[PDB]
Amino acid sequence: MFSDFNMYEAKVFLKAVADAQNTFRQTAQQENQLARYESQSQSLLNGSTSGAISITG
Amino acid sequence: MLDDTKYIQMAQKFPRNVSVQLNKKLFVTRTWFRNYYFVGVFGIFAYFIYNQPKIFAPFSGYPTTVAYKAQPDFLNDQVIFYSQQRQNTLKNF
Ligand SMILES: CCCCCCCCCCCCCCCCCC(=O)OC[C@H](COP(=O)(O)OCCN)OC(=O)CCCCCCCCCCCCCCCCC
Repeated sequence: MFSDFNMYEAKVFLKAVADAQNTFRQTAQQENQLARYESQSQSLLNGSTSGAISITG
Repeated sequence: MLDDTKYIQMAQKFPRNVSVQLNKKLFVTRTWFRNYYFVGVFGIFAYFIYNQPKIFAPFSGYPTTVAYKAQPDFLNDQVIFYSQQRQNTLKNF
């Protein structure tokens, strides 16, 4: 259809676009994962201190 | 027609109690020469045929692979891993 040169141009550009979308995903996931870990740790601390649960072993 | 008279006679009339003892050492020597020329000569060809496809076509021999994802564990300085089974497939042609 198109010369091989244009096909490889398209391949490179598509690789870059996929990498950009992965960059968006990585940024959002890292931020929310840090927030999640903080929230879960705080929840476990509050639970143990409040006497709601006992965490042993 | 070939004049097979004497061979026909030999076939018809052969002794049925004559046997010869065989020197075990010489029999073993010849057989182990045969083994030497099988393992060390034809073995090369056989191993090439058996293995070369496994070198130039490796993806068909390992069907399933594993992938990992990791998360930190700050309060314990650990790393938590989640595994996943995948079909081992080509990638980045
Ligand atoms: C996990 C557990 C595994 C266990 C594995 C166990 C393996 C056991 C193997 C036993 C091998 C016994 C070999 C015995 C050879 C005897 C030879 C013999 O009787 O003839 C002697 C003859 C002497 O030669 P000549 O020049 O006439 O000199 C006169 C000397 N009086 O000699 C000759 O003329 C030359 C003789 C050549 C002998 C060639 C031997 C080739 C052996 C190939 C073995 C391949 C095994 C592959 C295993 C794969 C495993 C993944």
